Amino acid sequence: MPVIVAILIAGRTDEQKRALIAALSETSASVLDAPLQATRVMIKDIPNTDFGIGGQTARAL
Amino acid sequence: MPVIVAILIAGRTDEQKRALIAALSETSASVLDAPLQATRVMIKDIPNTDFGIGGQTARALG
Amino acid sequence: MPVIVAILIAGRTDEQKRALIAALSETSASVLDAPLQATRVMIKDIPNTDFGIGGQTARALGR
Amino acid sequence: PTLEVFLPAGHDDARKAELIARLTGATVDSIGAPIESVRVLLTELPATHIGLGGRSAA
Amino acid sequence: PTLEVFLPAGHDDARKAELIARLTGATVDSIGAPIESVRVLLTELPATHIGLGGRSAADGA
Amino acid sequence: PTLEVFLPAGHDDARKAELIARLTGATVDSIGAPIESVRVLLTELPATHIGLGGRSAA
Repeated sequence: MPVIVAILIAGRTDEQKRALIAALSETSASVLDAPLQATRVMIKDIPNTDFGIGGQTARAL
Repeated sequence: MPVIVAILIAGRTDEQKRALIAALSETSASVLDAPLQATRVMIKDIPNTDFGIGGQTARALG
Repeated sequence: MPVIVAILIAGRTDEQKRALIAALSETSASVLDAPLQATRVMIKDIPNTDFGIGGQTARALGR
Repeated sequence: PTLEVFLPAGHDDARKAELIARLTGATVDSIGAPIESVRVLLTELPATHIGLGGRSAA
Repeated sequence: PTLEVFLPAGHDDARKAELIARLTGATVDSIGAPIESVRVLLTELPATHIGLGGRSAADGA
Repeated sequence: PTLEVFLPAGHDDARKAELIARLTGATVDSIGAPIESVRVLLTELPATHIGLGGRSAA
């Protein structure tokens, strides 16, 4: 622990995803005083047609 | 890997919950050939007021 | 299907939760041409100390 | 409010936009949340990833 | 009961069908759930979406 | 971004506020999302609900 599920609108680079995995894991370990090795991050991409805010899709913006 | 979130209606006993963690882990490890020691199970208990079956809450008994 | 997880800041009444569960199930069934009896809705109540928007807790933002 | 909706693949973009609009409306009407706080995440699954009663939807 | 199962990609349909079947049974036998009430939702993740101890599975964590 | 953080129960409110702020900063630092779009949901779990390698945390 912790296990972090991170849901992102599709389109980020593989490099951005790797950076996000590194940063969320090290930050969780640092704040919680917990071992880094046990952390888990799982990224889910979601298309802009599949994400809504205020009833409008991210594609509609 | 793998990571399993098990969403349950509140009410199962601690021993049912331990049995579930065990049974779900061994199964995933066996099917996927995944190492047992890496499999994560996380139980989220849901009160009957928060669980909908067919549009009716579990407390309404539908 | 569908299965809907609804994350809500804690504090809603039981009647409000029934209304939400009914409304989301009936809306999902009609739009997706699925049987109503197969729908599932799971509400996750999250305290205002455990939810953040832009790095600030819901409590700090006045709920 | 954040809704994660697990649904099968096969719906076109217009149908997903209707579902997001109508689930958002259903949320505002039923609990009074301001519309701008309602977020809908559609999680589309292939039929091979959907288990109902121990059987795969495929 | 509803199970979201996060898996790395690379497992075939037949393996996924066995997982859905065998997780459903392990749930019926563990907590006494009526079998038509067990939902299993499989989320397949690419290696670039999986972090173990702050490292991406794509880098071979 | 919507981050769901599963963590053992029992952290005090101060630690939770620090975690929420710091994970939000980490997300902005990594992917540059508009910070107001970063939502963090802490999901606290009792030790009897945490399975690691087939064994409960309890």
